[PDB]
Amino acid sequence: AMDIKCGSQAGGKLCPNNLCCSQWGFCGLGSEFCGGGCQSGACST
Repeated sequence: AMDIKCGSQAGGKLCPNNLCCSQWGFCGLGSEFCGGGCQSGACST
């Protein structure tokens, strides 16, 4: 599956597209990526 990483896991790199960097460092959207612990991208906080 798609498994590109970013954030704390990548040592402070962003997603290539505007995706939410999850808790686990992977890019995506919705409550599973942006919903709490969102490191970079389309995050609320």
